[PDB]
Amino acid sequence: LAAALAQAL
Repeated sequence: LAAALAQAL
């Protein structure tokens, strides 16, 4: 999940 969101950065 972290990665899935972190892609924004």
